[PDB]
Order: sequence, then C-alpha cells, then structure tokens
Amino acid sequence: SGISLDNSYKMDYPEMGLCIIINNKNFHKSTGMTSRSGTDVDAANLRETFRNLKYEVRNKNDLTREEIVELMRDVSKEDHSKRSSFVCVLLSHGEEGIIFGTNGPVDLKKITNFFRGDRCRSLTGKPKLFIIQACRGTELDCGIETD
Amino acid sequence: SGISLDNSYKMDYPEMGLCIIINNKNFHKSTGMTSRSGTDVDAANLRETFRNLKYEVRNKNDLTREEIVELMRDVSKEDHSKRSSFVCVLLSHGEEGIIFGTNGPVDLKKITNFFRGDRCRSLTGKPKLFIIQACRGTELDCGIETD
Amino acid sequence: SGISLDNSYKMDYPEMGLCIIINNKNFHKSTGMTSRSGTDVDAANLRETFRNLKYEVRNKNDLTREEIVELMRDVSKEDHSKRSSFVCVLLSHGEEGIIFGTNGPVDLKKITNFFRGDRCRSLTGKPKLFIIQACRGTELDCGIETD
Amino acid sequence: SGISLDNSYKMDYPEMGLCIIINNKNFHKSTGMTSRSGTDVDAANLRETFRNLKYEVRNKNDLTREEIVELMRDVSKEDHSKRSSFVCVLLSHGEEGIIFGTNGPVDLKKITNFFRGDRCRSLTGKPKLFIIQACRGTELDCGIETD
Amino acid sequence: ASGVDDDMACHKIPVEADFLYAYSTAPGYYSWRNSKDGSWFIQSLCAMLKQYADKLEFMHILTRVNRKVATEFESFSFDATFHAKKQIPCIVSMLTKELYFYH
Amino acid sequence: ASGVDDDMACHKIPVEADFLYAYSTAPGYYSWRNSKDGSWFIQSLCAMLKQYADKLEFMHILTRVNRKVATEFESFSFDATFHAKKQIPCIVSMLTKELYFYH
Amino acid sequence: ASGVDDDMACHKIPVEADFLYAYSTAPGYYSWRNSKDGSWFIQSLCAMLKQYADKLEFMHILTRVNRKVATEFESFSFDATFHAKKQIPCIVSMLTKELYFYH
Amino acid sequence: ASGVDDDMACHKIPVEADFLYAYSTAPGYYSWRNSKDGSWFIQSLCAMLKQYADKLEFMHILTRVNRKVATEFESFSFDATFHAKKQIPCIVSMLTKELYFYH
Repeated sequence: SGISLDNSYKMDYPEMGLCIIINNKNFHKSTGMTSRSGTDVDAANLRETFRNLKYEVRNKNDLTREEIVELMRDVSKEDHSKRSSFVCVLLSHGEEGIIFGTNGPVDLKKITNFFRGDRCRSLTGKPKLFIIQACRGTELDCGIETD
Repeated sequence: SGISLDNSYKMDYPEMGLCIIINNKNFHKSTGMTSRSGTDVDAANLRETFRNLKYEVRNKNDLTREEIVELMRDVSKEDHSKRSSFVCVLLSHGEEGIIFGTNGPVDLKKITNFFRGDRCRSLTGKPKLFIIQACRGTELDCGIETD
Repeated sequence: SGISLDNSYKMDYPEMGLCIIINNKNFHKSTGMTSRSGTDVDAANLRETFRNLKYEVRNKNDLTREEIVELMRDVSKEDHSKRSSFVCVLLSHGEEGIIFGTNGPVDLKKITNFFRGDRCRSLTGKPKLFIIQACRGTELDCGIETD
Repeated sequence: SGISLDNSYKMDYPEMGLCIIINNKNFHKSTGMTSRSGTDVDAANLRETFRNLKYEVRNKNDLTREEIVELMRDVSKEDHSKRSSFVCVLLSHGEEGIIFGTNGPVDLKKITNFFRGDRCRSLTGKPKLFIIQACRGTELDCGIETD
Repeated sequence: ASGVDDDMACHKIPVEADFLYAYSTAPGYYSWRNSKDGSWFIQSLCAMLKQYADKLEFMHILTRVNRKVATEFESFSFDATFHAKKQIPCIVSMLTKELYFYH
Repeated sequence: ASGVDDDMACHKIPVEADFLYAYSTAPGYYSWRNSKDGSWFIQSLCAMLKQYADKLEFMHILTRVNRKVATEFESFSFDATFHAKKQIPCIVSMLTKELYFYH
Repeated sequence: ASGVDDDMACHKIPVEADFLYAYSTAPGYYSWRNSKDGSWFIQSLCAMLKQYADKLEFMHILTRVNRKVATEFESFSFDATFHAKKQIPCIVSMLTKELYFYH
Repeated sequence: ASGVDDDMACHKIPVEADFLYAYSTAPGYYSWRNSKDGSWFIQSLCAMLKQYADKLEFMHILTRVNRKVATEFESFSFDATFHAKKQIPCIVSMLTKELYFYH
C-alpha cells in the first residue's frame, strides 16, 4: 500500500480501554488526614468526560492502601488485547511520588510497575495514562503579575 | 482588527534570545569525577543547531560551581527586552535536581530562580528553556521487546 | 597542678544556659494540620525538669515559621559567655529534617545553623542540645515479641 | 538470688559472634567508580581489632550488589543461638542510606532488614552492630577554630 | 556509520516507555482544590477534553490545561500563608507517539 | 458563577510559569553518553531541531526526540550491569503557550 | 609518623561539632503522642532526667530513655493501621566530650 | 494509673530494636579516607577499641572515637574545594542496654 508513517498510537481497537478512577475523600481517623471536600465533583466530571471518549469507566471510593494495590494488580492482569489504551486517575492526598490510601501511603511506582511493558503484555506498545490530583510537596507559588 | 487568539508565544522580537551552553568535560581531581568524553561533540552540535535558529550562542567550558552561579546571575541581569526567549543547555554529571560544576554540585533550582517571572522582568511572559544532559538517579531501564 | 584530662564539658559556668521550648499545639486552619493534644503536658514537664537542672527556661507557644526563625536568630545573638550550654526543645508536627511552625515548615538545619561554631562564638566549644518531638517519616514499627 | 538489674547485654555466650567485613576497594569500570586506596589497611586493622575481642571475623573483598545481599541473607539464616552479638562492617563508596557493591548500590535497609527482630530470631534481644565507612552526602565541613 | 549500541537484531522497547503522567502541579508544590467545585486541575482537564478531544493531539490538550490552570486560578484562604497562590500543572511524557482519542 | 479565587482585578502569573525543562532521561535514572558521538539525548535533539524547527511546535519536536532516543539507542558496556540499557527523555513543561521557533 | 592532614599550627574545630540531637523516633518513622499524658519520648526523657541527672553522663541517661520508650510503650488506635505500634528514640551525637549536668 | 498502650500481657519488642549504626560521618556529609593510612573513622575506631574495649561501655568508646576524629583530622587536597575539611562521626543507637565487650 501507500507510505505508512506510524506517528500516532493505534486508537481504533474495539475498545478505547479502561479508565480507573480512585476517589479518596474520607480517610481513617487514625491517619489524621482531613476529608477532601469537592473530590466527588471531580470524580463525576471525570466519569462523564471519559464516558464520552468511549472509555470503560470504573470508579472506586475511599480505598485503603491495600485495596489500591489489589485493584491495580487485578486490573493489570486483565486481558487488554482489544483495548487501545489504559487510563488511571488518582484523586487523593499525596506527596512527591506518593498517593494516599485511606489508611496510609502507596508508592506511585508500585502502582505503575504493574503496567510496565514487561509486566502487562497486552498493554505493551499502548499508551498508559496516569492522571494525578495530589500534592507533590509543600512549596507555594506566589505567582507574578503579567504585562 | 480581526480575531486575535494569542495561543503561541511572540517569537518575532528583534532577537530570538541567548543560548547559554555550559559544557563541563573535565572535573577537578579532588571531586573524583571522571571526564565526560564526547561532550564536546554535543556542545558543537548545539552551537550549530541553535545558530541556525538565530540564537545568540555563548559557550562556556569546565566551569566551577561558583562560575556557573555567577554566569547565570550575570545573564539573568542583562536586558532581555528585545529577545523572544532564553535557552540554557547544561552538559555535565548530575543527580536528581543537581548539576555538577567542576568542583562540586549546584542546585538546579538556584540556577533557574534567577530567571523567575519576578526576578528577571525582561523575560516575564517569555519562554525560558533549560535543556539538561545529566543523570537524575542510578536506576537502569532494562527495556522491553516490542511486537 | 596535677594531671588534667578534659574529658567532660565545663559545666560550672555561672549559668547552665538557656532552655528554649517551642510548643506548637494549635496550627492555622490553612495548613490543615490538626491540634497536638497533650503537648502542653510535655511543655510543663520540660519546664519543671530543666528548671531543676538550673536552666533558664523560656517557653513559646504556637509560633509561626517566621517567629521560630526570629526566635532562634535572636537567641543565637545573645551573649552566652557565662552560660555552660544551650538547650532547645521542639514540640510540633514534622517530617525528616523539618519542624512545623503554625503556618508552615521550617528546615531544622536553618534553626541549628544559627548556633554553628562559627556563627555563635559565645557557644563555641559548648554543648548545644536539640530535643525533638516530631515525626521523621511515615513508617510504622510493628515491634517484635521478646523472649 | 540477689537483686538483678539487667542493664547490660548478656555478652558471656559461648561465642561473641560474627564480625562480617565487606571491603570494597575495586569497582567495575562500568560504574565509573574509583578505587578506594587505603581501604585494605582498614580491613586488616578491623580484623585484628575484632579478633582480639574474640569475634569470628570473616572478610569479603570486592563484592557485587548481588553478592552483598546473598552474603547478608546467608549470614542472617545461620543459627546465632550461642553468639552474644553480631557485627557487620561496610567499607565502600556510598550516599545517604546506600552502600555500593562493585556493580551498583544496595539499600542499607535491605541489608539490615535480614537481621530484624522478627526475621533473625537467634539474634532477637542481642546487639546488632553496623559500622559504616562511606559517604552520606556531598556536604563539606569547613570546621571552626577552637579557643 | 556503525556502533555497539544501535540497530539490534531483536527489537525491544524500554519497560518504562509509553507512560504519560499528567500531574496537577509542579514537582515539590502543593496542589489546589476548591471545596465546592473540585480541583483546579481536574476541572480544567475535563473542560479541555470536552472541548478538544475530537480536535487536538493529547499533549496539545494538556498544554491548554496548563494555561487554563495557570491563568484562571488563584487561591483564596483565611490563612495569609495559603492565600493568593498559583499552580502550574506538570505534563510528564514518556510516550513514543502522538495520541488522538479519535480516529 | 462567582468565586473567591478567580477573575482578579490585577492580572498576575506564577513566577514559575513559562519554564520548560527538557531532561535527557526519566526521573531517578542514569543518562547515557557515547564517548565518541555524544549523548543520545543531545544527538537526537539537534537532529530533530535541524529537521523540524521550521515545521513543528516545540512540544511535538521534543516528542520526536523522545521516540528517537527510546527506539534507536541501547547501551553497550563491558560491565553486564550497564549493558543493553534503555533511555526515555523527559519533557517537563510549565509553558503557557505553544512555541514555534519560526514566525 | 607525619602527614598532610594532622597537627595543624592553628587549632580549629568543625562548625558542626558539639551538637547533640535527641530525636523521639528513628529516621523515617512516625513519633507517638498520648493525647492525655504527652509524648512517649518527652514523658520518658523528663522521668530519666529527674532520676539520673545528678548521677549519670547524658548519653547514658538518653540510653535509659531509649529503653523506657522501647519497652514500656505501645500504641492504641481504633485504626488497625496505627494500632499496636512501637517506637525507639534516636540519639544523634556530634559532641566531643562527656556531659554531666552536675559538677 | 492505667492506659490503653502499656503493660501488655504478651511481651514484645520493636523489630528495629537492638541495632546500633556507627556512621563515619554526619548525615549528608562526605566521609574522609587517607589513601595510605585508611579512613579517619576506622583508624580511630580500631585505636579506641584496642585501648578501651576492656574498660568502657561501647557508647563511651564511640564517643572517644567521635572526639579523636573531630580533633585530630583535617583533610589535605590539591583541590581547594576539598582542602582543610573536617569530620564528625555519627553514633545512631537503637540499643536497649549497655554493651560491654568483656564480662
């Protein structure tokens, strides 16, 4: 056939793929973490937005660090052969490289490793997107006036 | 006049701007750092590449941590009013958030702060590009075969 | 005179020295930090304990990051010539290398630098003690049964 | 019998215990790490010193990160029931919390975990000493004159 | 030309390739959330996807998100320390091709 | 709608806005350099700029650089530990507009 | 013997010398506080100073504090995650002489 | 008095208890080594053990090591950056009892 460039990911598989949304609003009193008011608005907005992009959206609320890992592990073990991509949205408290379950922290690397090119073969060569709403430190940006 | 969108930076100022290249190849024996063979090829390639983009290229070789800071401070204090942007290329040994002078480390943040929107007014609203060839840790990527 | 060993600090100066206690119990709502119930008991216990050791105890409650730095700076600039040592107790929320003011973090290093051997000459050669009640991370020790 | 205090570790077991010395002098060219001249003097000094304290000294030279872990794992699995303590001396290049094998870094925590109270029962309640000659950062102490 | 590190017989890709992290804020900074309308980042991301998903490549969509968050939002807090602050999202791409949600 | 954190009378921008960091490698990883031809990243960056600077927006140029480095390079070392390794550059953008070197 | 780094004519000491940091917990760990009786560390430190300040060298007093905290305390929490946990204080000494509060 | 976190029926100890880390230098600092005589720390540690192991408790021996390294050593380097520098060893004890090598 004609010239083939392959500059863009193949996004015409039967399924666009999964969009896993982990929405942590309420945390165990033991952690001393405060509730994240307004996060439900984010979760709903995301569900509608990705629904319209034809993603299979699955939402989970207030998951412990154990449940987060189990969820990610399970999802990574599914057969993604007929899916074009994978999306995971994390909404929670956090610090650089860490996302908080309702009872403690989870290294982002532990979550993403399940989807490595050599660990999730049905997603090899396919875009794996992680959208993260969480703190990455304690610095504050004072901003600057624009001219 | 007609509809104005302003979706792209104004790059038609009289000058494209400066392209400062710090090329550290040889390090003081006291640091125990090895020479970076091949970096001169990078510095030359960059000089030619940015020259063709009409940037005012200035190269500096084997600068100490003090000279790096002084260079950046001085450059940030120049009047960039007639320049469209600013480019700085750092070629050296490094670790996450650090670039090495010939006699020791320099926090990348210390270098970039000189150009903050509130500290270098003649560059406010203009793109400030930092190109960094240096290590950001000790992890190795084993890669994965593609199908 | 007889053999002199000098194996212990000279603690017979006219004054034992200052014992600065920074007791942060209530934090600004803006930080999202919870109150530290029980810390007042610690502050009182410390005041009595060090009082009996003949230290000049000065307590400060709920100080902002700015006030902490100002307090430490001021104290370090006092003439400690007739004092045997210096003690500072920090009671607050914290992380590794950081202590929290009521409105944000303060690097422990910034606090201790004021007392460096070259920055506080009247304390050079004298013991400088920093007692810190604060978190240094998020790890939990499960402990082990003893036989 | 009379009053028993138990303020000091029981050091009269049949054996004082093992003294494992890992002496890394030569590193793989691939790491770019320089040789540690003088470390053999340290290893010999340690062997003689601990020999006189009646420790079972075992020396290992130029071990890779894999060999270090294997060595520590194996040693931790030995029956230390008749030994009073355990000593491990690490001589190598390093950074905060890391010790370098001849082909790469090893987290100190990975090494010490093998000896945790719940993982090495024959050493539970017994002193576990780790002596570490290695860098913990890149800061330099300018020192201060004494009066 | 020829070398020791290119044109391998067996084709492989980095195990870390094809990942994209869309962070709400810059490294080392707090991230902002409105207790009523949601986070500045997610609000903006959804708005830009709703408007450009069938028109722009993903990186360009995320760039619009960066601009929207950077220009339209500024914190409000009774605590002066956390008042009048800004935020710039951070796109981290290890993708190897352009990504369009449509085809 | 109305709120406490938007539409300020005095227009300001974050002091950290309009910066772009083009890193040669992913966070926490080594960066590779050929002792004869130069670093994989700079080699690729210059090649992509030479070929696309008068045709593509900067982020798209850098994306081509990511792909070139990720696919065409693999380390060679006599030390097995450092042999057959890969690298993916890391684009960190806090820019607020598209950037074209031409006009 | 002789060398390049010893027996200087002008006597100096490290600017970091003569500091002692008495940390309530080990590096990287949480520190525990009883909402009614105060922190385990301060409770124990005051008790040991009250009992041994006129009898033992400071490092030995702090060692008693380490033992008291390590053996007598264990967390209680309705959250299983934070329940039944332990703590070991951490003495960090850069002191150059023994320290006795009495003379 | 009584409480929820003390006097447990089943006696346990922290899994991190009974460890002692004798670091050659302070956290975040370089450690010094003489290319001919060995490291300042190990040289000093062996000398103090040889002289005091049958006379002093371990923490006190290590304190002597701290003083010896802090006072007797100063770096020599042709590189001004690394010349005339000092070092203070760092004793990190999570031990629960005194330690004597003799009995």
